[PDB]
Amino acid sequence: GHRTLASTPALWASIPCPRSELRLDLVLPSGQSFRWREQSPAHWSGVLADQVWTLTQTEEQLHCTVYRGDKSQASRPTPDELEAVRKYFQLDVTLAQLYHHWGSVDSHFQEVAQKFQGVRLLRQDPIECLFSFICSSNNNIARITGMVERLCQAFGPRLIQLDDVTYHGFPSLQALAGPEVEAHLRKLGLGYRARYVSASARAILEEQGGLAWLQQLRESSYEEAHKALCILPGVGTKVADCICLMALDKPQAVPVDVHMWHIAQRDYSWHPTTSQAKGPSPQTNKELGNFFRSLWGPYAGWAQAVLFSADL
Repeated sequence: GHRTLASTPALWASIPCPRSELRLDLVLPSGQSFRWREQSPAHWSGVLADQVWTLTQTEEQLHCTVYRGDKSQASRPTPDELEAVRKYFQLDVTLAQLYHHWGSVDSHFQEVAQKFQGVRLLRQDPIECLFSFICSSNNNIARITGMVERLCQAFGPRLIQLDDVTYHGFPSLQALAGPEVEAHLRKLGLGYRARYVSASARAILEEQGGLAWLQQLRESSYEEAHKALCILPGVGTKVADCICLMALDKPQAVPVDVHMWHIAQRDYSWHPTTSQAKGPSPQTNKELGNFFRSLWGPYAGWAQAVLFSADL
């Protein structure tokens, strides 16, 4: 079954990481990745790179364990595996520097940060992020979490079973580009966005030269990446910004939806001054995003994530 640090200590290895730099409970269930669950108190299990991990923390350390299945002997994560975890959590960025900057320009942020410490922005795989945000509206974390689980159960490789939980890899393009994908996703309860999952997979595979197209957007400017993503069925401005932020290494991206508007009004008394519109629209949404980029700086999307963790 699922491991705990206490039950099987020799299968865990550690990364130095103060709780000031990372709070798993404030990050993993906060609406960035949908692949994690707290199966044991303070222990988060999920898929990171088509492998199952469990993570837990002590005061100065992130402890990690990886499940290898029947082909390999059980052993602690290797140094390269642990680096993969560090990259996922972007641990080379000093969060304290960012928090100090954001609090210096934003008193509301500084207030919220006192309770919501160690909220980091994950660095997600581009396929996984794209298709997670295509497959469901992101109106409720519980809904999207369920839809993503169904998608991976449907078209993702079976990795391992732990207790009553069967973990799947994220689906491949080829899997998602099949005939019958839409219909089978609608049969599982995904509804009209099932069509976008299929069509976007086929678009990337057939028309854009495959996975490399999407991977190249990590190196491309925010402007090029956003525009490129918007060509895909099911991706408009907000999803494209989500992907840019969360998987294409554009920390400046600030996705704008009704949730962000609510925070802007509730916590900032913000009103648009460019647009004629009083409410969400393409022009006013752009304005809002540029507002927070201008306020918070080049890591504005990371600052947004702190406020989203606090709002849950």
